[PDB]
Amino acid sequence: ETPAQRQARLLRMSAYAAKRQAS
Repeated sequence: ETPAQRQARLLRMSAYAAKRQAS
């Protein structure tokens, strides 16, 4: 866990339009 990564998700993580990541 690190801000460099946390800020990435939060960049558009507001219950609006999910993310398309490999899973």
